[PDB]
Amino acid sequence: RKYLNKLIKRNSQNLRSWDLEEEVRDELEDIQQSILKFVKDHRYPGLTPGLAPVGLSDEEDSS
Amino acid sequence: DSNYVRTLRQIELKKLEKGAKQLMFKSSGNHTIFVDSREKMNEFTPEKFFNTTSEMVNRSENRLTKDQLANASSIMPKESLDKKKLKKFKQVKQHLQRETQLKQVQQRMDAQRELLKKGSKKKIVDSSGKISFKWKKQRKR
Amino acid sequence: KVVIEPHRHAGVYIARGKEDLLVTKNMAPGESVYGEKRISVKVEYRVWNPFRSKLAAGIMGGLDELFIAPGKKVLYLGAASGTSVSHVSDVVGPEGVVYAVEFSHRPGRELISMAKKRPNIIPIIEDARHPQKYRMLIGMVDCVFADVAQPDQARIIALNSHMFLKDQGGVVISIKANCIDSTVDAETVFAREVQKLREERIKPLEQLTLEPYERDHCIVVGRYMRSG
Amino acid sequence: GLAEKALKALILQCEENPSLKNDKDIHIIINTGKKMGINRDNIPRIIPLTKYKLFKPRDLNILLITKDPSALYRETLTKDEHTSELFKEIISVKNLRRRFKGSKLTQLYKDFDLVVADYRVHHLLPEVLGSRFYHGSKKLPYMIRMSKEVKLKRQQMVEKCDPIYVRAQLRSICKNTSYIPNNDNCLSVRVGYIQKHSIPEILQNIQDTINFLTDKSKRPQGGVIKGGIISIFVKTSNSTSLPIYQF
Amino acid sequence: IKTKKRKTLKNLRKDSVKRGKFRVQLLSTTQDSKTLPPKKESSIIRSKDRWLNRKALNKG
RNA sequence: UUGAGAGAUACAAUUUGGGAAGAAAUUCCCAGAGUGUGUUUCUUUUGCGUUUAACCUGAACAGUCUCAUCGUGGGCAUCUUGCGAUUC
Repeated sequence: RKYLNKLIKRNSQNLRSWDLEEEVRDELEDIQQSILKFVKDHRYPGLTPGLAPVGLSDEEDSS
Repeated sequence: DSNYVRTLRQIELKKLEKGAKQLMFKSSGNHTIFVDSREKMNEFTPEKFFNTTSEMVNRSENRLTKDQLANASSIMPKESLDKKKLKKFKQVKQHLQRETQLKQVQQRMDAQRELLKKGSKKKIVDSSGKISFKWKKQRKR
Repeated sequence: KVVIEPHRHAGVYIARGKEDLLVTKNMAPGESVYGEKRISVKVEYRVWNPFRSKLAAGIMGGLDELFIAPGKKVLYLGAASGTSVSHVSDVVGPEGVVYAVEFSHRPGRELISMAKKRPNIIPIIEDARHPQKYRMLIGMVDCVFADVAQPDQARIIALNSHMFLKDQGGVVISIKANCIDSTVDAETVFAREVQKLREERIKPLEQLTLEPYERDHCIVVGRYMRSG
Repeated sequence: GLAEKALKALILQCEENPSLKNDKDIHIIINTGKKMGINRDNIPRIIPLTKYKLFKPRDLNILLITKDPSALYRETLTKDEHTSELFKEIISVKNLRRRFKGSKLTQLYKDFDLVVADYRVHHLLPEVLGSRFYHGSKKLPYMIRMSKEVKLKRQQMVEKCDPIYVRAQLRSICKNTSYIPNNDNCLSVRVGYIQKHSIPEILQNIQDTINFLTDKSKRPQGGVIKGGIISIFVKTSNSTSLPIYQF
Repeated sequence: IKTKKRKTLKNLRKDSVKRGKFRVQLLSTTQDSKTLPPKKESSIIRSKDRWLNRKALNKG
């Protein structure tokens, strides 16, 4: 039964690989639901380059 | 100004439903199969019932039998077919977001155009600040 | 150019080009009857799209045993202006005669003017609650599909299918909960309708929710045994 | 490798050479093969030092330049007791232009060891604060936010000054070092000090600096050096550029 | 341990499992459908019961 | 803070099942489900306190006269910098 089942699997891999969306499984589902239904400043473009990343030690160390 | 905006809006609306005509929407419903016995209830597997492979079962647009199981003409379709199919969805989405933007644009001068005609106007103000206009109850002859 | 692929149901195909569609082989060449696109690939075809055809949503959602077959007779219950009766003519071929019933006059003028072009379809313009009123036409249609929207869907099937259907035949029915109750859950409506069909010597096979095209709709298929 | 040896001879001569008796800061400079395309603005992007803190903010003279009304900017940060013993003096930008002008910017440079301004009026700074500050990056004006809330399009600016979060920025900005991006390859960062700590402390300060600058992820604050670093050269402000990491 | 015992009773008394996306319902017998009246449902009888026994009239 | 019911499920438990190679075990393409601990949204059981709420309406914007709409002029770039929308 290995000869007939391999031919069925060969036709199955011919269609399922060529009629799917592997990397587009998320975007073509989010856009289909829409069809059927680091701080950024507005005016100063130098906000995100120069700001200090505040850590927990910077909020706690009273020193 | 009101005629031009609705003409662009109805252009994008007609291209939307024309864009929905040749597009494909996959269905994921509650496809349920009734059974007559408890012994067939707990031995059920869709690969057993549809007598086909697992990757063939989950696709709903077609589910071919193993008897019916006995490609790349759109060449390199692993990046060409899925992106171009996504681009038709993207164009319909750009049809929709342009249309609902033109709907909000049209309504904003249509309230302005009806503000100029006649009657006793009265400017009401919402507590959130959204202004509107409520009119007197005068029957225009 | 377009890669073609036959469906699990015979007689209906899927055109897998760069865009994807569900497509049927034409019977009337060079004639669309409500403005539908086509692919000639040779044999000229015709497209479906489920947003106005409630059978097409049942096809696209995945139907296990479409009793509409490419050599079988189909009773179209509720022929809404030939928008899908012309489609089931393309999927059964010139082999079995497809019967269409309707009440209203606006679909009736569209049915007769389109059944002039199509010899597969014969239109009946009489009430579907009275199968004796058109008893002079049908004997054991090979399957029946219903798309009626009058709140006796179970009775209008049990009246027609008890004497116009082949034994061990298939019965299809489109039921929507907005017609019948429109105030409870949809699943309890369809649970009511399958026990309604169970009392009429019909074993319900499959029910499918038609969610992305027709909200609050359904398609029930099943076998019908041992009368008529 | 030999980075410990290079820092050893640099530390030994800087307390011995009469010319190098006064420079107390240590710089590594980076020359790359390709030129990074972003031209030299005057907003210093800062980088963290994940293990060893450089300076704690209670040993540096800190000048803040604020907005023109400057009432609650002055009032809240002086009477919060999170920042009350932190800021040296607070000046509005219009009053800074009017009061400190001429040769008094030199004594403002000498007396006050660090300058920081809000993101509102930092671009207006170099024409009122002088070209003496913009000779390198010793007293380049650093960056602080003030409100911890954003402004969208057509929204009215709601004025707020939270002292705890701006104190945590000065904690986050004095504990480490900063880079200013340049058009050509040669950029210099001031890592470590001669007497704040020692050679193994500077060595991992070097390693955390080159780890952040060569990060191919984390683009807008970190993805500045592209490809690979050709070499790095440790120096003081007046010494020679001692070589390490030849390839 | 009897909390697990009636949990198992709910397991054999259930008649609908959701095999993946698909669902399967068990069909009851024809003799029980014809020779027995249908169940009352809780929404129609409790609407009458707590209306009659509402606290606006001092029952009890 | 209850009595259960219905799930997306986050970790683990051998499985159930189609295909392939596993001579002997594996293991892959996978398709799920079940169980415990999670974490949970909603339905009713539950006791006390409270019979008032919410919205609309009548002749209900306007002598500090108000509202449109087009223009003009000046502020706010240390930024309501202004959408066929309303920056003041």
